[PDB]
Amino acid sequence: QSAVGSIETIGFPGILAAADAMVKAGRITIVGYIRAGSARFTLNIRGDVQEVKTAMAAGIDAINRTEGADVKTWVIIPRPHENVVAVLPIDFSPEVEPFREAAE
Amino acid sequence: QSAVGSIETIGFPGILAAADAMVKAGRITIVGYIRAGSARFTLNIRGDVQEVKTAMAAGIDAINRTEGADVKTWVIIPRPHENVVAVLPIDFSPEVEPFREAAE
Amino acid sequence: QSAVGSIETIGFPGILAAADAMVKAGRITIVGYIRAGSARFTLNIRGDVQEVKTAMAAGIDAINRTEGADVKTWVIIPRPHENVVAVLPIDFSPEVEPFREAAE
Amino acid sequence: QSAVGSIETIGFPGILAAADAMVKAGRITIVGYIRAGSARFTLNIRGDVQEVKTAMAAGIDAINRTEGADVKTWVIIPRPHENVVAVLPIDFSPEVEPFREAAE
Amino acid sequence: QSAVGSIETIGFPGILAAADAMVKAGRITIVGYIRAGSARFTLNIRGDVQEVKTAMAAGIDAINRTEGADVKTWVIIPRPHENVVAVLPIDFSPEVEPFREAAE
Amino acid sequence: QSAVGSIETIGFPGILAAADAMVKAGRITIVGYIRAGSARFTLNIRGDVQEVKTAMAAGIDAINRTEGADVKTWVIIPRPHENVVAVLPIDFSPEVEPFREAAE
Ligand SMILES: [N+]
Ligand SMILES: [N+]
Ligand SMILES: [N+]
Ligand SMILES: [N+]
Ligand SMILES: [N+]
Ligand SMILES: [N+]
Repeated sequence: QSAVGSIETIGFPGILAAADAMVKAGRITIVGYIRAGSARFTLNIRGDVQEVKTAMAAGIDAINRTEGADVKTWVIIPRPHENVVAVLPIDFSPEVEPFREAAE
Repeated sequence: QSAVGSIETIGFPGILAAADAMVKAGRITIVGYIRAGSARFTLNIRGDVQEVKTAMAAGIDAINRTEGADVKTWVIIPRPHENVVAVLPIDFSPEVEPFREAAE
Repeated sequence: QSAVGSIETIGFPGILAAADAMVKAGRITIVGYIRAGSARFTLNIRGDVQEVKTAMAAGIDAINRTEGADVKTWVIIPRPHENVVAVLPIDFSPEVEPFREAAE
Repeated sequence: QSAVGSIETIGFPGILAAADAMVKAGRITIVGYIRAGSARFTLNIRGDVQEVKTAMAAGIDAINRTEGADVKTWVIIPRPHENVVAVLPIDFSPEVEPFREAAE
Repeated sequence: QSAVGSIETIGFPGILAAADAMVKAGRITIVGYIRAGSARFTLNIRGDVQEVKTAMAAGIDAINRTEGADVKTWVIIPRPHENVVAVLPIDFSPEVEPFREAAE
Repeated sequence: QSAVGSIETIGFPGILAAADAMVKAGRITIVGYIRAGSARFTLNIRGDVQEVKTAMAAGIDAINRTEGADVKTWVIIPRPHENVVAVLPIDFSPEVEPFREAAE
């Protein structure tokens, strides 16, 4: 199981900015997003632990540069258990398959 | 990939005002809107980077002029990655196709 | 494209009061309402710009008279672009067609 | 068109208490409820204007007596326009038909 | 119509604790739960008025003992009208039928 | 009926961190998660009471170590009643069946 990165911000523009910076800075795959409530949005990414780390730094940076956006919470999980991958929306799907193949 | 603009405000009237000003001021396509929670609404637009910039300025202006509405957060992403376009609701749809053709 | 009026209040009773006052005061058509989150509700109306203006004043007045209700935000857009009408829930539907014919 | 009464409170127990008091105190029909967001709940009722008035007073009273519940907002509309009845969830349905017949 | 008890707390763990205490302390049936918004959860129960009273006391107690949980609002309605039972999610379903038979 | 553990935090990254720590620290099964509103997320786990206790401690610890995340509320129920298991989303599903077999 490749690493998972998760970042949450207030407002959609901030999560859009994080999304674009993350996938450009590291060899990662964006696997989904969550409308968390209270105008907060979560972005979930997958890839090698070091690539997720690089992406996360660029994501935080993009959010800081985005007007009205703030990073509320983030985490990187190096080797997520299969039970976690199954229950939480962090698994790969066929939609993001071309981006998974390109990342690895 | 043409640029993406994203703007978020408190209240629907403000997002309606932004929508109408943006599409009239620049050669852009409104691709969707998000009900973000907490009475916040997101509008997403696509087009040439300079047209999105012109639209964004007019959108911010329309929101400022709208009673009880405030721009909470906004961003412009010049060349959004395909993985971002696929996962986030910023892609073109057939509904907005006549407006895409007119913009370009 | 006939004008669009949009009004948002805290609480459903206030939006009910606005709805009834607006359609009685001007020859307008109520096209929909939005559950905006945080107990806020949006009402969207269509009609001639002057009729929408008359309706909006009566709506604001009805909300002010309604216990526990306050107008949070409102706007009137005289000639909404087709792209806006398509993406945002402000278009006419067959349900409100008898009221459209009666208004014009 | 018979009158419409609308009451909103914080918390579900309060709306349950209002519901039961209203239908017992007046010859009214409960037509629906709304989960308004932020733990607020709306109850909508229909009937003769005087019966709705009697029910509303009993509803407010029940909410006041309910632990942790407060009436946030309420309204009575004597003769709701058909456009309002169609768009907003205040119309009769077959589910509440036996209670409509009993009320009148 | 047997009595209805309704309790609301902040957070799901608190409603889980209330659920388990209520059904163990009294001869009642849990009929459903509501995700009320703002991280608030409602639990609805049915049974004899005295059994609902006993359950409610145990539920409040369980919530008080639960870390980070507080009872926000609660009510007991002895003989809920049929119109209330039909419109609000407080009626018995086949899923909870074995627990209804065991309670009575 | 095996024990149930429930933990709630602000933000998705915190619930992801709790998920991975819990399943690795104890022989437990993650049965589901809840989008609770207000950017709060609930995680529900099942297993032997002592395993759930070990997992819960590791979960709390993971949340404390996660940037911007805080444990809002948690509970452990040793022997949940069948009525609770049926109504609330805490039961096993075929998706988590391989993890149930591995835990026991
Ligand atoms: N920012
Ligand atoms: N404004
Ligand atoms: N008011
Ligand atoms: N109360
Ligand atoms: N508590
Ligand atoms: N933390």
